[PDB]
Amino acid sequence: ATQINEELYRLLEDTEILNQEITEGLLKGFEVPDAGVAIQLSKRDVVYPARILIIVLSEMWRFGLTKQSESFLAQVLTTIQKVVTQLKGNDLIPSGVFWLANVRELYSFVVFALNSILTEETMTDEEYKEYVSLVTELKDDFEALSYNIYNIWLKKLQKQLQKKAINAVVISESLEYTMDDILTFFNSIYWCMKSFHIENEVFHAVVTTLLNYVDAICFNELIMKRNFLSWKRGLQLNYNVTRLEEWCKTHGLTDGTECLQHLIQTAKLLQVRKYTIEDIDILRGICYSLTPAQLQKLISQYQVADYESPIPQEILRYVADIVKKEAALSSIFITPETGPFTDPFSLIKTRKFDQVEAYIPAWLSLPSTKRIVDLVAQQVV
Repeated sequence: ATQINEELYRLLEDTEILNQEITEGLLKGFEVPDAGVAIQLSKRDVVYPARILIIVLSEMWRFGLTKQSESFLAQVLTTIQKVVTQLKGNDLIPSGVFWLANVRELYSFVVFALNSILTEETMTDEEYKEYVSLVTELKDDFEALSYNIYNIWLKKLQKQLQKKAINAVVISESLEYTMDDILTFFNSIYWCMKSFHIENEVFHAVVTTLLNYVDAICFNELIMKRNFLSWKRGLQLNYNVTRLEEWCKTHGLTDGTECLQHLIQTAKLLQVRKYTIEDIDILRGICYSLTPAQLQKLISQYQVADYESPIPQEILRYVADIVKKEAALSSIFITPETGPFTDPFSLIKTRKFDQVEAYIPAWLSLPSTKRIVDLVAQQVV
């Protein structure tokens, strides 16, 4: 163990090689596995980079190479953030989820280390105060990374939806994108998180955030449409929105209906009858998530068909004066939730750290890192 520990020390201390292997080879030559079923990934295949970084970090601390560890981890933090900010296209969903899972594994370890240092009795009491202050300042930074890469990734997903969602929900006519394309997008998110063993609460967060986004942006599209909002349309809007409601209930979400109420109640407004005062009274009850201002505009921009007579003046006049008297007892658009976002990982308990076996994919080429991982393994008999 003398010569093993010496070779190991020499690898760990010389961080300008080791950083360049990790930065390029592992954090940029990162091959994210496929995000589909019939190819069960284990946890180690999803969190392989994090677990390498832990083996290396555990050893740097064992040997007391603490200034090497902060140069090492400062390069990691920068590189994981750069990778996620540069994501685009087909890989946005799977790459995003891959890194969220790996940062979570890292963060969970640092938390486990910090709690162990404070509780276990291990060396002087000034080197200890600085070791605690090093590991807590580290925890704070990996907390900040989790938060950043989630908000970057989630803002990127909202921008992919915005291109598809307006045309698919508001324009598309399933009796230029379709509702099939929106469902395929949500299927992609569902299967990634399933295949990558993401905690079920993070899925709920992501889909809730995006359904409220679709709700807001499509409602704000609808309410400006001029010769458009007919009875025909409301039926078609109801059918489109129901596809998402029904998807949510077959993929484990019970909040899906709460998230789509501005769309649902707009569809109801266009299908219910509006030619007496009592009809406006129970309409106001049906459309509980709509303000009087929003009702006024949707009603006055309602496209009657041929045959169908227009909304009487009595009615248009009555709605006009419900708005005037609420202002009294003192924007029609819904402001969409673009950010910032609570990190759903922060709300849930960090992953427990039993000693995990030292694995490195055979397709990688990191000779210094491989040898570090090998020499740790050797001392496990």
